[PDB]
Amino acid sequence: ARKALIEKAKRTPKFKVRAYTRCVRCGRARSVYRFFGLCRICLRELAHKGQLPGVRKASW
Amino acid sequence: YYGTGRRKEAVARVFLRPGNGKVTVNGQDFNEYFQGLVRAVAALEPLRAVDALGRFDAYITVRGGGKSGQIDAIKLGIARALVQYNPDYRAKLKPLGFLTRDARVVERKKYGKHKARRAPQYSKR
Amino acid sequence: GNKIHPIGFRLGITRDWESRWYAGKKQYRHLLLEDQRIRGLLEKELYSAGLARVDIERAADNVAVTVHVAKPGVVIGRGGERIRVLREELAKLTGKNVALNVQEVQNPNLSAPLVAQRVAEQIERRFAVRRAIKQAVQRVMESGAKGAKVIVSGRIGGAEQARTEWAAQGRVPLHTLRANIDYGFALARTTYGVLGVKAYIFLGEV
Amino acid sequence: KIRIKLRGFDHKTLDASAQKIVEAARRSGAQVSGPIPLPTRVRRFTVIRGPFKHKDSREHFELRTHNRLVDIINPNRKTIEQLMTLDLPTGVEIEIKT
Amino acid sequence: GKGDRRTRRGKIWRGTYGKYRPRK
Amino acid sequence: PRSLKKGVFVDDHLLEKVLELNAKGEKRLIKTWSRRSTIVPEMVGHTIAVYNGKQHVPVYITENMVGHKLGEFAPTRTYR
Amino acid sequence: ARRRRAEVRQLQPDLVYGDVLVTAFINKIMRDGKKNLAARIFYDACKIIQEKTGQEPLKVFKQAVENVKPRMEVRSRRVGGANYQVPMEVSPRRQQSLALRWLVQAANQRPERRAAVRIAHELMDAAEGKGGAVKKKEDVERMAEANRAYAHY
RNA sequence: GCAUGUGGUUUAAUUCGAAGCAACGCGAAGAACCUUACCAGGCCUUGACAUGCUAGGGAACCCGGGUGAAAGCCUGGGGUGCCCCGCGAGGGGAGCCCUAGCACAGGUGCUGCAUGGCCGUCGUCAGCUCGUGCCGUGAGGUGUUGGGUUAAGUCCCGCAACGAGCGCAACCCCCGCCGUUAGUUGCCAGCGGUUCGGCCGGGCACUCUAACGGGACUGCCCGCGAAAGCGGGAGGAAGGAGGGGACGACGUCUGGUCAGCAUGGCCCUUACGGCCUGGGCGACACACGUGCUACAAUGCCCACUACAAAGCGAUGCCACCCGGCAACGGGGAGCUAAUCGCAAAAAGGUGGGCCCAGUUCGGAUUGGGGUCUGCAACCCGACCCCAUGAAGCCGGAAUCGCUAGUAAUCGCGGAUCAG
Ligand SMILES: [Zn+2]
Repeated sequence: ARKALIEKAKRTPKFKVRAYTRCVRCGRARSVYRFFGLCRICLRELAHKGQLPGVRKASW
Repeated sequence: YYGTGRRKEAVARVFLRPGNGKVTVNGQDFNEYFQGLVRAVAALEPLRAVDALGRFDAYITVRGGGKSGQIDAIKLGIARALVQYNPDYRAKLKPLGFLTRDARVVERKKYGKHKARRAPQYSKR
Repeated sequence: GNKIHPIGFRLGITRDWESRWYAGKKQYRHLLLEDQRIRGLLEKELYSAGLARVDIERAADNVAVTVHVAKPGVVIGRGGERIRVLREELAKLTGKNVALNVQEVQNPNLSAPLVAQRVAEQIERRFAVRRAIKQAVQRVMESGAKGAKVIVSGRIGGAEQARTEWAAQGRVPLHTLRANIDYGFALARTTYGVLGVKAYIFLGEV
Repeated sequence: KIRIKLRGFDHKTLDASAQKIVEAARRSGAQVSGPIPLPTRVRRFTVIRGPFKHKDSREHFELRTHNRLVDIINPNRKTIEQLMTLDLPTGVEIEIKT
Repeated sequence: GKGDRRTRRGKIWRGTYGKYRPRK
Repeated sequence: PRSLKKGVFVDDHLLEKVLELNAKGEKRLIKTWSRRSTIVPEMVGHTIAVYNGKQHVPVYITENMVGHKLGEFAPTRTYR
Repeated sequence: ARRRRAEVRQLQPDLVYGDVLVTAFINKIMRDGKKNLAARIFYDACKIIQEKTGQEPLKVFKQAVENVKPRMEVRSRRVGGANYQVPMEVSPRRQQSLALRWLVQAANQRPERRAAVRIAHELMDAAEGKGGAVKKKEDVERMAEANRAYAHY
């Protein structure tokens, strides 16, 4: 993530299609989950420290 | 006489009423709910076990699973209700093992794999 | 690498979440974004305070940040001047009007997070890598602890080839899902690099 | 006919919260249908362990949104007393429609 | 018959609907 | 067998730029990047220069070539 | 199997006749677990035996199997930096399995249209000691005592 | 044959990394612009972002026009708050704005042999080790070994050792039996009515739903055995770890990764930065990886008909009606979702058609005509309809997976996401 594109991908665009996601935390853009809005790496990262509520480790 | 038959995610409401000898499942004739189904006959086996065919009626309901499983499902249920009539029946039932129920459940697809077992194929290792 | 962050594995039997509440599909991601913003200040300001945990109970409009500090006499400041500031500095961010309780840390030697830091600073203070570690582990043992442990990331004493210093005592059954082991993580930034301190503290049982 | 829905994240938190409504509802009210489970809706997350590139890694995360219901028929002004502001759970959200 | 995007299965596969697989 | 429903597209950049070349008769050279645009029966006869990836390819328009787009005349990929 | 001989799966006898031998054979026709289909094949192939022969298909079936069971076989072996075909007395278990299989592999190679048909004919020409079912049997043995020059390993 | 990844060749660019096993449908869980790091051309500099300083002008703010591909450049208007001061005029000031200079912002620019973290991997393999004691001048040894046993350094017997730690096991989740608590799911299970739809009453029994708890321990019987244990039986839903998960020791490979993030160090700072427009990542004489579709009658097609789970849903899922061959469109009800919807599961079953053909097998490719998303589908989107209807008749040497509800087969759901 280049600041030149984090803060950038945040300002409203001239075309609604142009608007993509980024991770609020890492700034990653490749694969954030809408639900949390965090980079797959990031998800794990916090998922672990216990910072994402109700977010447990699946087992079945 | 109710017994409860469950098999591979599919429940079977079993009802044995002293009658002529007919099975109604989910409202239809037994042999109509199972057309072309080879192992169909399988359900009644627990009955022909004690020479009690035709003396009861079978009001049976069923939910879930597949037709080719529900069969077994009823099969068990009938068996489980059959004890209510005569507990002493176990003597001729369990030797044939009709009061058993198996965890033949569909194993979970692990990741990295194409199924529960089937791994992916590498060529030039 | 192998292992799995101990805590993240225990939330379920013994180890609650750092921010417990409820949310919808429309608010979860939002709220949470804000959550992280909070600790973005606390971590910055309450460094020297001996900061520990950051419980975050939420509800309707109300909110409640509880702060486990080792040295409350700092967060509070003189008579209640900094706890005053922080609340405003806090709402400066969140337009929610929120509570900020403060709870002292009964024994900074049992709180692995702190413990880690303890080391960290020491390492930034150009101290002795090996010793630092041993010392720390004993502190933990003496007070209570049914077991402690520490680790270092690499470049012990600014070496050219990063290594890693091992050191523990008592039990640390990382595999026993009924432990209740604190696990801390530091990060001393140094002239030669970045090093990672990792604490571990066995405690109790069933 | 007070319909009380209880949606949460921890099943013990709701159990209590739910029980807390069951108790002070029979003392001042009348005939309660008891606490009932739903369903429960899960939110799976299939993420790769390593940040680099190892498809075969993957860690599995869930998020259970438990649902509990407690019905109260014949709602008195006395029942609404005990069940006015006598709550304690934090990670529990309630909504009423009657 | 799965590639035959103009047959029964043909559509069932692609999950599309058309003159060959309708909506009842 | 491609398709743009009801309302054929053409960027106003040159549309109301080329039409103004009608009030005067003919011109010689037009240069605009929008190769997004379809070609109109109202556009025939001009010599439009379209952008490649680096060059600006000049394209003469025919009475016989009204149903295609501009991009269809500007090859990007240099080959052989 | 490294640790044990591993137990042999026990099957459910036929709903019709009741011989497990039956169930075993059907399993062999069944492809893709469409056991409801393969069931039919066998039955309708039986019905063909009734109309085409004055005999109970149940019997016909066994005698056909009985006849293709090779009692002798080859099993390659590396002694001397070479492949020496060692002929060997086949066990009970392996016969029954080899039979049913060949009955099938052979059947589907018939010029006949309908599957059930192919079985039907293969089931007869078998009990008459011919066809290919028995040929895939006589051929193996035609290797058994063909290289019996090596039965000393 | 096609999809997809990679080599290589190509290109203004075809951005970058990954490389035997442990790279190759791998980061990338979503390249048309965007993303995007590449290439072209146009444009910008205290700069798209932080904190701040010295000098000069202005509340912020908002609405136009000119040029333009956009960005940018030029220009013009209305516009004038909160503080504190002696009434005024006006003066200093906080935030906010521009200008000129400065400190500095920024850099997916090198280095994973400078690093953190996190991961692959030997290896879920059964092992790695310590205290004390004892052996040895020592390095080291013993213990951890042998004989028996186990899935296991699992346990038994023995033995200069006795313990202990990391590991195995166990604690935790899902599956199978059952019990308690709970009844807007469920049912003539038992009764009353029907538009005979569990539709209504009415009822929680059953199904179910979910929270807690019971239940197997070789505990019982026969045999083998010094013991551990092994074989067989019984009762039991389940047997000897009942099935499946999560769970990876001390370390190895200088493993990967500075393009997720962070970080030592060197390198650029009117550019190695920043905005944009268009192109490219999709290039093709070839070559390999992963796969999909098929070569057909155990079959293909059309019709009527029956059983599933687990998920997702607000501008979102869309019942139903209508237009159209149809994608779709118009209309419009329900759902905030165990009570509405995505929905049809498919294979299967009943009927009938095909008659062994390159065919009613197969669906590549190409012409043509449309739908929708969206600023925009040429480069480079899916979908529908008509026509076209290719290779291909079961695959060289070689090579992969899988020991049971598995493999094979068949359909359904989601993530990302306008599509
Ligand atoms: Zn992130």
